[PDB]
Amino acid sequence: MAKVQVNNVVVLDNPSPFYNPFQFEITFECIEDLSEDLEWKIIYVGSAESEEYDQVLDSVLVGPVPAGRHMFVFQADAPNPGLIPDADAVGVTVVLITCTYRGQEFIRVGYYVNNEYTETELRENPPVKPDFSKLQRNILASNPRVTRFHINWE
Amino acid sequence: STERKWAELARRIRGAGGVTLNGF
Repeated sequence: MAKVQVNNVVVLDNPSPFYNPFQFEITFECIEDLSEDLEWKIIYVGSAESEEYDQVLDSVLVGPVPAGRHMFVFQADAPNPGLIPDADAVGVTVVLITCTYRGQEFIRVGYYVNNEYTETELRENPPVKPDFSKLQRNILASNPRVTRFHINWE
Repeated sequence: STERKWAELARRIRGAGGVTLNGF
């Protein structure tokens, strides 16, 4: 029924400094030929407490995809620290990879992300204002959280 | 971290009205 199947997502350049870009090698299998485009999005959850703090880091149109296995690297620039609340800067958050086909979300790959200081002084005594230039982003690549949604392939 | 924060992050991960599994 579902025209697109997501085979795997490989998290590249992990870990990396907070300001360094996101890298993802995406594999998907096309069961049938699609006449429309497959839109991929990288969404950073700036704050667990509110959807106000979400940042679409990148969005890519892929198509017209013919039947068969396909692969691509999905790169995205780092989130904006000025849009991220202080209380959510250090610790755990979520990055999302979504795919729509005719405005309809059918796949959502989510990762837990660990933003921590590597410096002994900073990790033991974190500042009031987070120093983003010293935070390391460590994605939980071994725990991909995948959600499929029932969509219309008209 | 508190439970409410893990629950909030769980919700963001799964979205709404889908089936969630670890792995592909």
